[PDB]
Amino acid sequence: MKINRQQYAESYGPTVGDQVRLADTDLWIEVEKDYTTYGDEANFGGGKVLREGMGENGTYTRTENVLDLLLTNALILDYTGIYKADIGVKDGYIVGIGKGGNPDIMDGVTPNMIVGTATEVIAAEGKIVTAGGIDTHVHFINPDQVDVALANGITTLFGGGTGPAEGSKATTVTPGPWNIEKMLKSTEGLPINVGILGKGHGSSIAPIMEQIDAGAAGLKIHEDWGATPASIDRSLTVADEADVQVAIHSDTLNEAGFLEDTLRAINGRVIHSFHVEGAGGGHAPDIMAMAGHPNVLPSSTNPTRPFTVNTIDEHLDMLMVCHHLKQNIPEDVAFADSRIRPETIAAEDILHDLGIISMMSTDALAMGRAGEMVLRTWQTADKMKKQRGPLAEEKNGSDNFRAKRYVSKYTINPAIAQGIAHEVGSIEEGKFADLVLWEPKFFGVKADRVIKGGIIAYAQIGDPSASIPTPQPVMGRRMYGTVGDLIHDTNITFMSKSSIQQGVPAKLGLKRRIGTVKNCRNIGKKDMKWNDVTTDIDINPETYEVKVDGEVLTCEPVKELPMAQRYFLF
Amino acid sequence: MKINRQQYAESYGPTVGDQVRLADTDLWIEVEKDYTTYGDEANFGGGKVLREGMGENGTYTRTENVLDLLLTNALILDYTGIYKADIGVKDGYIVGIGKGGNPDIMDGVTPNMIVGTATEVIAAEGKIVTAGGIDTHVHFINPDQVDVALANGITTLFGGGTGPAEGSKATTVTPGPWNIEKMLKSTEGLPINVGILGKGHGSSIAPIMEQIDAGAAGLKIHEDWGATPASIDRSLTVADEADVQVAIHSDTLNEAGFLEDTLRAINGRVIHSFHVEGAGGGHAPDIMAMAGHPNVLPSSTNPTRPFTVNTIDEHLDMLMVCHHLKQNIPEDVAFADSRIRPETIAAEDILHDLGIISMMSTDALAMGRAGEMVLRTWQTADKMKKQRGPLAEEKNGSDNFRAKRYVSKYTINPAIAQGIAHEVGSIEEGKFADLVLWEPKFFGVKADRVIKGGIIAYAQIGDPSASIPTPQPVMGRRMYGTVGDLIHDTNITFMSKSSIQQGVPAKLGLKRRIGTVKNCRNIGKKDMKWNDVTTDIDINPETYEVKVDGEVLTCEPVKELPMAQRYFLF
Amino acid sequence: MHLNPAEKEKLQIFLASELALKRKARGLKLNYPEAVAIITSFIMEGARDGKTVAMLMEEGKHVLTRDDVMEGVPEMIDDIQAEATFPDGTKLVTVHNPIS
Amino acid sequence: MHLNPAEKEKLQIFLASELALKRKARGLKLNYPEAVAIITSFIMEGARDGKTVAMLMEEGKHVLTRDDVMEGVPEMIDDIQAEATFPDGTKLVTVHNPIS
Amino acid sequence: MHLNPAEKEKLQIFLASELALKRKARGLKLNYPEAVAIITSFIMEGARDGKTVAMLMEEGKHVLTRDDVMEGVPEMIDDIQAEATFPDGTKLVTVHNPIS
Amino acid sequence: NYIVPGEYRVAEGEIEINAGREKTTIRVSNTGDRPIQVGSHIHFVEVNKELLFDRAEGIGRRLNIPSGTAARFEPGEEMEVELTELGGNREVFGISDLTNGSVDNKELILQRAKELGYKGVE
Ligand SMILES: *c1cc(O)ccc1O
Ligand SMILES: *c1cc(O)ccc1O
Ligand SMILES: *c1cc(O)ccc1O
Ligand SMILES: *c1cc(O)ccc1O
Ligand code: NI
Ligand code: NI
Ligand code: NI
Ligand code: NI
Ligand SMILES: [O-]
Ligand SMILES: [O-]
Repeated sequence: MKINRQQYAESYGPTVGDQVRLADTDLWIEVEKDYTTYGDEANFGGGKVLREGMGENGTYTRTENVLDLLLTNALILDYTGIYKADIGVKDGYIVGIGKGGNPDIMDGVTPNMIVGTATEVIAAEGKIVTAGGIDTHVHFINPDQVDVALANGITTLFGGGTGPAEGSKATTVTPGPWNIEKMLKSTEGLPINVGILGKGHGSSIAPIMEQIDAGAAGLKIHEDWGATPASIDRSLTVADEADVQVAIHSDTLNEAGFLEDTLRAINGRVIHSFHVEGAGGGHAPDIMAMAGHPNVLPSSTNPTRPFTVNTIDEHLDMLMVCHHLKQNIPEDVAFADSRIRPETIAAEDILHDLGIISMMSTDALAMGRAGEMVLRTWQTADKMKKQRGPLAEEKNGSDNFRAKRYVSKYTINPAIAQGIAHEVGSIEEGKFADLVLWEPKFFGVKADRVIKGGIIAYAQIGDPSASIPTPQPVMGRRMYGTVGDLIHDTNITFMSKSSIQQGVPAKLGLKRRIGTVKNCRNIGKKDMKWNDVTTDIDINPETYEVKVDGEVLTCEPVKELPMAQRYFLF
Repeated sequence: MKINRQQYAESYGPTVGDQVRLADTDLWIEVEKDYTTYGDEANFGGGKVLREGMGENGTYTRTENVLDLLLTNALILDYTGIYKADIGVKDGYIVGIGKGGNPDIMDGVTPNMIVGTATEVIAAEGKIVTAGGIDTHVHFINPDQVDVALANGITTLFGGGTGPAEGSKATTVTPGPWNIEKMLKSTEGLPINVGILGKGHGSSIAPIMEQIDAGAAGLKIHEDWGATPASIDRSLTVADEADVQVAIHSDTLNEAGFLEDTLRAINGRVIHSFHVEGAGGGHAPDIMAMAGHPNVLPSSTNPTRPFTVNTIDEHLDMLMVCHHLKQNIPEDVAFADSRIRPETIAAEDILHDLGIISMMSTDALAMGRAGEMVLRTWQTADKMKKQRGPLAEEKNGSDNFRAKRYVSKYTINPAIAQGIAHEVGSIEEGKFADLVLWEPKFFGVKADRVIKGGIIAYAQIGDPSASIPTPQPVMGRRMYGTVGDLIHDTNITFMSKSSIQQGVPAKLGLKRRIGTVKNCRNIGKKDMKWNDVTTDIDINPETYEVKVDGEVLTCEPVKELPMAQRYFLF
Repeated sequence: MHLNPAEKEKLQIFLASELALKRKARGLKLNYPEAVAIITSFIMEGARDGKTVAMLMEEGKHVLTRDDVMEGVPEMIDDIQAEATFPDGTKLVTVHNPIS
Repeated sequence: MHLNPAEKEKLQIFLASELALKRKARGLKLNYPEAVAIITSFIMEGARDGKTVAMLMEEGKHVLTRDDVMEGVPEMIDDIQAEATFPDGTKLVTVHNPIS
Repeated sequence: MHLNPAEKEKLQIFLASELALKRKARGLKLNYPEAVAIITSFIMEGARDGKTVAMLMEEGKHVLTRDDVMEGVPEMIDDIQAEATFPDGTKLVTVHNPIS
Repeated sequence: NYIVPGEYRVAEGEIEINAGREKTTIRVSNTGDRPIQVGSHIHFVEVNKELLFDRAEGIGRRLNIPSGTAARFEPGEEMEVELTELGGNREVFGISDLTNGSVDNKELILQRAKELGYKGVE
């Protein structure tokens, strides 16, 4: 008995060699391999496979190789591959990727992926499943930002702030022990994973370090607090002792130094360079040269992504109004013109495509959009395919190589940079079950279901008064994972080793899962998955021309993007 | 001094012999008796009776026969009667039904219904007061479903699910110890009473029983997990040991047996037969014959209630789309035609009227409407009065007998079936103060105020910025009983005896009232209040003709219902 | 008014439909949420008018055509489902492939 | 805009009134929440126009008549209350037996 | 429809703009939240029409004039900012001193 | 170049289900007066008693149909079906309680089937 491939893909999702379009982009992903045994596919419903004595085992207790949840027939898109598998979850973690069911009667069952009495089922046939996005540049300004992030498949927010205070509106900073404690308590109510950055500023070690001991997960150096050689040096000394990451927004004004002075202060130590193109901040005009160095983990923020015909007009005006700059004060116009540069924004598109910028991030509510990190990653990959062609590394007419390079930028690479990739950032056995299901037609635009710690936290679902869940209006809604005490078990608060050893969670009464930040100080650019290129980036100080290997990097802006007016009501 | 009856009823609500129309139905309820002493009626306000030294006692401390809350002048509609009384609440329980006030000066005061310093007052004059509805067929799919239920006077949700996972979207199942623990924690945030069902599937006792020990309140057997003779047998063996109820959605497909095989597996043990008409699921076409048996506690789900001109068109299409059935695949059409039957839906109306189907329920978000159990019960009673006439048992031109038969279907009978009628399901002394106040013009449509554990949880109330609470917009809103820690004291989590003995509430940190499920295994049809009829139901396998006592049960669908377009904005 | 939760939510559909109809009137090809809003509001207003479920299953396929919507939108919408209060109470309408 | 909670809620009344007025325009007898919405929105728009509380108490009794609404709706509505910002600040309007 | 949080919130702006336009049509001088709503909705509808950020920065200064609004309202509004989906994705529009 | 968002471009070829397992064709009759629909993964000997077939030929087998599909028998309908072999450990527990162990115990399965009135024990 044989099934035609079109019918197979309609019933079970695609299999080896089949391609799927990502939303309304030109990008095609191809199934590289499939863990199934053809004819023993798992599925759930009336007269279906996962029934007692059949594809569901009726013998084994939960401890005996039985799952709490099986995602059936997933098309996984991950740095580790683009492939078809069942995903098994237990105790809120991914325990198995392979083939679920009942070894009594089925061939090829992964031994710890038994469907038993204890097992819930999510049908992922015809869905794309990714890791939850890891946003490492979050300003905590407006709690309504969390649903915005979940709706676009983000599951971890790293950053800082105390709400709409001017320090927080400018900088990813929760300053000092008391503000950190207060925001760790606030976090108990936020249905997303969180890590808090302290203020990476001081000339003495103790005022910086006391933030790490209070429960900060890292530090932020920001020019608005003085991105001086001293603040850079003390923060990296703390970070190297504490095993947390330091993010930097450098001295745009070149007041105490040029880029080479900031790199001398860093002195070869690991650092995460935020908005490395520099519209979001940094040494004018050459900060983006940071992305060539082996000790730099470089991220973009999202409003420059990708380069469009409205980008410059929108950025120049945004910078002028937010800095209270006057169009008739020549120093203000010179500053704006030195910071918002079509030459570096165009080159940023290409540096993403080449694997020289390793990460994306939002800059949520400071200079970036909480719900558009995933969206703009794929719009960039699509624009680069249109302008540069398939990458040389592609086969079979698929965009698999580009898709792995780009999915890494918002999943595994931020997680590695932050010291949290032991818990989150990829679909791998042993990691926390933060999973996003996408209908391909909405891939990277609107998540179908967001799973946090093995329970649905957020879903696009309809009328709660209806006979069935699909009638209008279908909108993003918080699910049972966010309700009551379950919010504690489905989400992680990431904290320094020292705060954990000192008992901060018990002192503050934190009930959330506590994640340890570690292994952030002996990584570098080489550790960024699919995005590990070091090179000499030259930025011409007169023309702002970017060169890599003596080649000028120039690119045109586009008038239209996919994942835009087909989807959004506003 | 004498008061004209019209004026009496306008000031104090109706008294003995007075009739009240239920919403815009043809149904009239008559006051059977009144606990008051005429001239000593309790009332509250400026120059009114409940004032210190007058109808309020100024002497007694709270412990000394004083109430926490008096509902004055209630018209109670309950399986126990339709009558006028004051209702006294203390420590969140109904402690007195009778006459409240001050024995210093008033005749006929019920001795533990003293209005004192400690007493709050709710005016129920001109309101109908019922028990909170008990919905025993809830799919936990979308947390927005809870307000939908409260708005139509439901106060207890029994069922299962983990949110919008396919197992939960099909079945009232929270599978296994870990999913049960997670949903018990979620429940801490839901402002309604809850009991969780585990998966009633397995061929070994231990994987089923470990769900009961983890904190499940019962089990669900569902064909989508294999409603096999083995799963039926093991679930009822567990249930008989654990003293919890088992609900069944039988094998529609007749794959492992016909109805007689399911009844042989049950072997005379108690079971709750869900959606017993069978559009919602079960042996095609004759499942509804279950409702004649003495060991069966039979419920309907709500979309078949009552039989209307749009019912079949709506159901055939709903079944085809939700099962991904194709109109051009003859096996799919044959299946749909075998399941959605005007012959059994019409007979279901009459079996309700005759007391052969004992309960209503929703099937919320799987195949039923979270906020229409109460609504559709009364629409059914109204349609039966129009088509069959007053029941022979009626007196005085009232519909009291029908009103007691029908109110029992969504209050006391589900509570008895589930083993929770010691706590909830009726307005009786010693039961939890879950009370719903209705304006008669909105009776069964939109609740006025929903009291949970003696505190208002939900109300139709107006502009929070206004000088008074009645200005527009008047809409359903969560009240102080749902806020902060009071949500713990106003709501009950129902759990198995074994989970309670094993300390599950303390293990999980549950702060809600803990209710014990008990006395579910030595009941039967005879224990269903006003709905205790056993009989031989014959369903013709060729014509789907239903007979009871050799009489064909047929009925016409109606084109219009009361409690519909007069009330709803959509 | 005594609005329940569904009545409050469903006001949003009518509002989105009014927005979409204004965009169509000034000559725009409609997008996915606009198209869904228009067809959904049409169904709920049809129920309020007292049409049958079967009339609305037929009519819902003729509210918008391919030349009213952007490329790909017809193929994005496999069906549209809505519940509304008919003269005989709440019913579910499903419109299959509403835009050919 | 700086919307406060009441301003956000009261947008809903205007929207329900617009919905109800469209239903009335296509010949439907209005139901209970439609009738309340129309009269409520009339009161709030009257305050915005700078009418007095006494003018609106009078006018509110003439916005809808018995033949605009379904059987029983006049007797369901004993009054309609609304607060709005008059030229002299927020005031409460109560319309008694608005539909005779 | 798959509405995200921003799409739900921004429906409110369109609704407030419709309310304000009806008040203007019956001859009222507009107040601060009315004026902001009208200009904001104009910007978002302009983006939907496919205008550029630079066109909307210019046009937004000509939507309402001093004689459309109450005394002081021009001086209360230093700018109006809105984000909407242009053909090239979300962009921020800032209109400086929209009412002279 | 018309874009259907999320569309598939499936590869060429066909998928062979249950490849390399023995296939068996048998005649099966619904002797009852209500329809019976049988899923792809039920141990075939354990189906509804009123289906008449050579019960021995259902032992260790299930329908050779796509995973999650079902064969339908209207009242009185007789038709041929194709069976494939069970895999994995070739053990069945529960369902109708005819096996509760290895499918190799043919003698014991058929003795239980005959005692309980499963039609076609020969
Ligand atoms: C206002 C506030 C900010 O934080 C930034 C920019 C403006 O205009
Ligand atoms: C952008 C980048 C390239 O490499 C080539 C062309 C454009 O426009
Ligand atoms: C969608 C989802 C369900 O759970 C049921 C039916 C449809 O169409
Ligand atoms: C329904 C039920 C009866 O008993 C009689 C008539 C109808 O239509
Ligand atoms: Ni910055
Ligand atoms: Ni920032
Ligand atoms: Ni069911
Ligand atoms: Ni159900
Ligand atoms: O930033
Ligand atoms: O069901």
